[PDB]
Amino acid sequence: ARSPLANKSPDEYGNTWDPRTGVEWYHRLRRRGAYRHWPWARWNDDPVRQHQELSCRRTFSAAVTGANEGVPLWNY
Amino acid sequence: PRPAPRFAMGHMLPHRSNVGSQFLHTQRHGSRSTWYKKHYFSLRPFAIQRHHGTTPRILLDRSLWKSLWITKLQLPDINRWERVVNSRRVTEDRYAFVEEEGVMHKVNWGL
Amino acid sequence: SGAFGCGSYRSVVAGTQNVPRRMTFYPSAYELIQLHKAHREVIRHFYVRDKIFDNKFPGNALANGLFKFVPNRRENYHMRELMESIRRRSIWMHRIKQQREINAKVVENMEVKYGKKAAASMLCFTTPDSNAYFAPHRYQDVANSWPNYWQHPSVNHVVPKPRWRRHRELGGITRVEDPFAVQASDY
Amino acid sequence: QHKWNHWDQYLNPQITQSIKDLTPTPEYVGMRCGHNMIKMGWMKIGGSWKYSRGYNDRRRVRFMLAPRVSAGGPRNRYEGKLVFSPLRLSKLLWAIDTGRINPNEVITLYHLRQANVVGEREIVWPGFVLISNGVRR
Amino acid sequence: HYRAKLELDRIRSMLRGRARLERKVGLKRLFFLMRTQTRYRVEQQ
Amino acid sequence: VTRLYTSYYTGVLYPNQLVQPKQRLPADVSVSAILQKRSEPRPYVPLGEVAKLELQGDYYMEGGMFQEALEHYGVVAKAYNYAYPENHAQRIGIRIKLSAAFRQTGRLESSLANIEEVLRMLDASTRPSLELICEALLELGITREALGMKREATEAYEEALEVVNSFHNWGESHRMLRLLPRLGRRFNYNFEEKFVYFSPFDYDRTFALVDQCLERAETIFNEIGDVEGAIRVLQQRKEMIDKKFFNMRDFAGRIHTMRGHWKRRAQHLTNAPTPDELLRYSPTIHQVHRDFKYELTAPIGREKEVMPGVNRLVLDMGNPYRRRGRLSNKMLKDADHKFANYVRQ
Amino acid sequence: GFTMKYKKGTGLWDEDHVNDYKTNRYLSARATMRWYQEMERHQTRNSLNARRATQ
Amino acid sequence: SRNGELCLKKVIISYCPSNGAPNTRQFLATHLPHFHAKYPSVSIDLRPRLWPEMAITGVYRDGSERSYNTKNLSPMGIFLRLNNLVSTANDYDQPFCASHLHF
Amino acid sequence: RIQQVEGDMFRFEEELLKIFPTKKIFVRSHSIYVYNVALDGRMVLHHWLLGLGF
Amino acid sequence: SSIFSPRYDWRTSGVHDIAPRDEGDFLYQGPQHVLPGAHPLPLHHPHNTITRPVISPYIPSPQRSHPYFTAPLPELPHFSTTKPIVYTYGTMKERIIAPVFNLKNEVIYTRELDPFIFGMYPEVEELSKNLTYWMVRCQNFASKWDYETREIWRKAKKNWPNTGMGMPRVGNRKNHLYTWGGRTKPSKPWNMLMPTMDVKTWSKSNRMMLTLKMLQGRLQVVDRLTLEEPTQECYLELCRNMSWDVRHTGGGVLFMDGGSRITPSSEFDRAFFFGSFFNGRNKIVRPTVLCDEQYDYNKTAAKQRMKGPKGAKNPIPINRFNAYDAMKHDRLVITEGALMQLEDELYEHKLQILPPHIRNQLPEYG
Amino acid sequence: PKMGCEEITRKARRVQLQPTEY
Amino acid sequence: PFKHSWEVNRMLRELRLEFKGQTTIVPDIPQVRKRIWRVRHIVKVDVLDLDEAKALIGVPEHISFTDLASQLPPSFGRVKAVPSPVIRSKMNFMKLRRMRLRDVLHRDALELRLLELKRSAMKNAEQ
RNA sequence: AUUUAAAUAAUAUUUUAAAAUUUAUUGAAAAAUAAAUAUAGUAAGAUUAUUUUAGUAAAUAUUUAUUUUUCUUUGUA
Repeated sequence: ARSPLANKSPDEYGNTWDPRTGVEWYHRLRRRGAYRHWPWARWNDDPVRQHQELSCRRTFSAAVTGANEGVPLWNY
Repeated sequence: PRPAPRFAMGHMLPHRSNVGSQFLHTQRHGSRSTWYKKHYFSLRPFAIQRHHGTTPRILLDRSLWKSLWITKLQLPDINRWERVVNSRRVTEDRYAFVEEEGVMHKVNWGL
Repeated sequence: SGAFGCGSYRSVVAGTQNVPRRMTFYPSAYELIQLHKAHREVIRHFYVRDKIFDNKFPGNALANGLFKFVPNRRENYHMRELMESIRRRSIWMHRIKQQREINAKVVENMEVKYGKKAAASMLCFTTPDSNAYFAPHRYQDVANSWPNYWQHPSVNHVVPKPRWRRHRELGGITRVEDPFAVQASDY
Repeated sequence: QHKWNHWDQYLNPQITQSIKDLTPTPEYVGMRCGHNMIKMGWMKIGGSWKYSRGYNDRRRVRFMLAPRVSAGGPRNRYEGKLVFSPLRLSKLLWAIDTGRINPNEVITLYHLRQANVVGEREIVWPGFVLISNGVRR
Repeated sequence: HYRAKLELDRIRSMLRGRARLERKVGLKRLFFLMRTQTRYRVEQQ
Repeated sequence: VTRLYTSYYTGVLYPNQLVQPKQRLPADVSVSAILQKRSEPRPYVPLGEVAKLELQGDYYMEGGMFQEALEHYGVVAKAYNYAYPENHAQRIGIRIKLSAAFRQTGRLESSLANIEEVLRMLDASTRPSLELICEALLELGITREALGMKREATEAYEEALEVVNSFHNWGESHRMLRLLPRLGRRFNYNFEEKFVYFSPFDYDRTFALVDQCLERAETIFNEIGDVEGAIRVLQQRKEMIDKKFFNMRDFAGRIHTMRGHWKRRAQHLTNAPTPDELLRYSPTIHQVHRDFKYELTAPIGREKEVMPGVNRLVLDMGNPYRRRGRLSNKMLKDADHKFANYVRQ
Repeated sequence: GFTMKYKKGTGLWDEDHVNDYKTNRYLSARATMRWYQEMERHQTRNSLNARRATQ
Repeated sequence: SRNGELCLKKVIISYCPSNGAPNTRQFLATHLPHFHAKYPSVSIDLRPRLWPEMAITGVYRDGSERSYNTKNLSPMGIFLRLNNLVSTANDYDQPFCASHLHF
Repeated sequence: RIQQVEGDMFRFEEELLKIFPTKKIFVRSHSIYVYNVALDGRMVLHHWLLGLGF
Repeated sequence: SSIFSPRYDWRTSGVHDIAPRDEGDFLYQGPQHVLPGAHPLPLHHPHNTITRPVISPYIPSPQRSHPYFTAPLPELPHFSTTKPIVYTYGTMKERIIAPVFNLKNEVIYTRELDPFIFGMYPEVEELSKNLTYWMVRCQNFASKWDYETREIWRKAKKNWPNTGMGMPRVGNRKNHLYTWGGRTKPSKPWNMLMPTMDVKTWSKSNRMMLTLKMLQGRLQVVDRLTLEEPTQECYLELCRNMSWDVRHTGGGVLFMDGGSRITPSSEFDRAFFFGSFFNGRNKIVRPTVLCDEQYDYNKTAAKQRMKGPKGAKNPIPINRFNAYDAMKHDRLVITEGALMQLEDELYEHKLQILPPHIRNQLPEYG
Repeated sequence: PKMGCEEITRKARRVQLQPTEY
Repeated sequence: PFKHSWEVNRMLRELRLEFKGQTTIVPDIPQVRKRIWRVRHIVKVDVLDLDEAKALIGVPEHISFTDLASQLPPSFGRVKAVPSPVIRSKMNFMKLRRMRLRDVLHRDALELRLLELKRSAMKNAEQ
């Protein structure tokens, strides 16, 4: 119905400020015709690194090859 | 090239149900589906055959084809019995079965 | 019009150059079949146009000399059905005769450039499996093409050999001596 | 009692003795035996008709929100519209290499029809288009 | 619909007059009797 | 809903649970007889507990500790030995197992002697279990091959296969299992009722035994260096397996979902002729004896063998048109005469 | 109307391209005769009529 | 089966040798001999007739008749009804109740 | 639907098992059915048959 | 009743009289006792080789692929097939050679059958399509007529006004409810279907029926079907000499008359065909397994005074060869003329079937 | 429609083969 | 459980309890406790430390439960939790199919080996 | 015009009922007679065959589909 409890896990009942009600919200939980593959952006895609490891193995001398390693990608 | 409808093979003329087809041939209005069935408890007549559909190859005298049970015509002699033997019409003597020595004996039906 | 191998009238008006085409050796097998069943057909037409009454029952015996076709229909059948069919068979014959003219030339050129053996084996159509369609007893150990696959000599061992014997007193009947297997009836 | 199924008569044709063995494809169940009743299953004959209302009514027998386009209509035939039945170069080449047709002789629509590479139901005026589908040479 | 006419018809000899005579009445009596005893046997006795 | 089967659940009743009989050696044949063809070229015992003791025994054996299986089998063998009469099947069975236990421990002559007792017992039996003779001489085979005689071992295995080929019915195990796929009326769910399968290595132990027999045999041949032997034996093993597979065959019934003819299972589960016994007993080879004293119709020359009766008048052929008017009976007048000269003598 | 007259006598024998819906599985000895006579009577009467008509 | 003697005496099997409905003939071929070898005491009598009653029938030692209808019943079923005939004395049918458990 | 197969059809089925382990398969005298397999499946099948020497 | 219903198992007594018949009945002796009729397979017709005799060299067996001569035997003249032989899809892949019988019943020369015709291995679904086609086609459709509500002849008026009565609500009682009435959707020939057959299926199914006859050893090849006189008893003479059984009750004969090897005819041999009318079980058919393409000139409704059925207006004529009559008559007798006609009319058919890489070798192979 | 019927003994109308849709 | 809301029923389901009277054994890890906490007005609970449990069934002390679990077959009844009854269907299906392929691959292995012996035999005999 | 399938056949569609309408005859200073298949989920009433084998736009029903990861659990399309 229009009940606050629609399409929510019982843990998430607590949040009133975002009701999940509505038809298409029901259609993207049970994943139905438009939404058959839902979230169109999920984890396991990154637009940034394309899932490849940024490092420089291209060091001039092959001696020092791992010289730049664990240069942090963010604060961690 | 759709196979011939199997229900229409003629072996079957049910009595006009809810479900059916345009090509299913059911029986006439007001005529029952099994001929000996005049009531629901009505028995299968014993040695009396009713030839139906095709013309019969051998037609006994005591049976029915395009006919009614006319008794003077159907069994001319009552003391006699009719049967098909070696592809001919043949007439034996009607016997009755009677328990005698603990076995069952054949005796002349008439007398 | 077209329908011979040359070209239609509208290709002559056009002025396309088809004249020195490359010749290749075409066995024309498909058209031989079509020819066969065209010729088979012309004769049919000739037969049915010429049907005349022979009536085996006395009432219908008053018509016994006549053609079965009313003359006006008989003639029409001769124009439309029949002698068109002859034109069809005719066209097939043309298309085949043409290519024998060509195949002769191909065979000559190849025979010169190679020599009789090489050429002959080049123009042979034999596929490795051709035995399966033609003389199957030579294809047997290759693969099993039988509809009954259990009687083929490779899988043959599966079917049982019964021990059997005739019986006089049972009327010359042959009868199998093998003891039956006791069956599972219950649970 | 066992009726001979299709596997048994294949194995041993000796036991196909009568017309009653000749039963059709096993995927024929029988005649339609019941009522397919909307929103309730397949009901049974002489069952409950309580749930047949929609059924009985079905048994007796928006585009104005969308504008018109092109007073003829979008794909519309008219007399003398050229709609060609497609003929794929793939099909033609295959016919040549398979041996339906002569590479030696100029190919008309006639030769295509005689060799059966195109059935009659495909032929309509104007006759045919030649497309190149997946044929790079 | 199947009211089990054919089996219960054989029992009708256990009823007194009006039901034992006329087939329909007897069948109603027997259908009622058996259904009642079934219900009792499962949920009560 | 879905079942967790958390509480106790009574199993289902299903056709594979049929009680299958033990195929037997025919009455007249003797095992020592075929072995000479080979050399040519009741008192109360608490059987529940001793059985318990025995099963614990081959749990020990299967688990790889053989001495204990030996002790256990020892007890059980003493018990059965006391409980059953001479040469009874259960006796020879358990001392087969005892032989196997000895062999594994390193008491070799013990195993040998015991397995010979098994054999000369089997010979002296009425109609031994066909599985038991097989198991027995597989054992004798292994023990022989551990002793260091490879030729003889090979011979034992080969004679297992040459028993099972003549005296064993290949198609019997699956007679009831064959058509079971036809049961399931659901397609898009519960459709493993259509694909139901039962491994021949289970529903009959005989084929599994002879199979492992020939496997062992072929190994031995590969060690001796004998090629023709290895090929003979492998081919035999194959032919055995597909004898077995061929009897499981059938064509699909209705594929897609069928709603409710539930009384049709009466057709699907029956005694269906096994492909084996459909080819074996086909009515042209094994004929139906058909006697005419019980029948009303014979062939032409045999016509007086028909079931007799009191005074008979042959009236006519039964021609149905004799019921119509005079002109119809004017035809068919000469019919009967002509039909009497057809059948004379 | 249009019955396909052009197929009428066309067949190899007399009995075909004849619409016949009145028949049985088993045709007796004389029902068969009646059938063979029916057929050639059908052909004969139709041909003879068309002769009489146009003459 | 009381104190060593089967209560069943005759079994009456009627069948037609040539006509149709094979089930009984099949039975006579495969399943009957096993029954005969297992219960020797019982006299089995076969009644060939043109129109066979498709019932199997037993006869007991108190002169009690019992029958089972076999019409288009598979041979396995027939064998089973036989083994039902042997296993009953045909003396009584009481219900199975608490009151009736001790006879 | 695989039709023109002629021989022991079941051995055919049993290779067809290894090609499509997951799908559902049925045999009938004339033909072999493979369910839930589209044109892709037809492509594999034709590769296997071409490469098998047919 | 049905096996499941409690009605089954009624008649717990009385079905037999307990007393044997003192004539026919007997006790079961033991396992060594041969019972009349008893067989391990579910045979509906338990015919042995005495009751329904077979003519072929061998009694059909699982060991023999087919019951005829596999290679031409040195003591008889051997005639090869009229047209050369190609092995197509469903064909036996083996040599099939059948002996030819004279009319004095001794064997004369041996003749080879064509595996595309007599070798097409039978499978039941096709034979089904054939058989049901036949049994539906062969009804009398003119007798399927019935009365309709508008055909009844009463007055059209409300027969009593419905207001205050306890009577039913009725007008125009010519409905189906009433004893004198007739249905809304009655039966009548023009609404009954006559099935279309496709020439492919008729060809294949017939050929499988022939092959089925051949695998049973019920096939017999003859020089000519000919009589001395047109009379019946000359025909019955013939039938007695060849041990053909034409009695109604015995397994009959199905004649394909083609004329002889040298002089094949489409037409029936007059003398034979005339005497061939005999009350017993026998039939004479045309020598073709093909059929004309079937057509419909009302495929919609168009011609309304059509009596007819709906369907093919061109049903297969009755004297043709089919599954029904091949099943009902056991011995199938074919004249060599008919062999030749079959082979010839089927030839280009069987050729058009072959895969193209085979077809190309056809002219090269002759 | 019954033999003795006065209804069908006097002929009323006879229904044709009804025409089908476009 | 039909007396209670659907949340409490999803919990009772994850505790693997269908009806009244059923009994289960579950681990003590935090998730399980989160479940038992919500159904605690239905369920009654009892605790065993793994020593007490190793005693309750005679289990030699030196044998942990990790290896006991590593031994027993995954094929044990109602093997998995799968998402819908169709998937369950085809899981059982696949199980059977694996059997067929086991025996088929057995036969085919045989034919391969035999083909090898015949090839080496023909090659060594001709040569 | 870069670019994959295919079993070419249609003819059928519950059942009983108004007050009505319409056409054509007869009669009297609208009635009767004769012809039709008008319409009736808020007028209605009937609709023929037990022993069963998966649940409750959105829902339900029919046929059919996906082995998408964690301690267990799950009908999603």
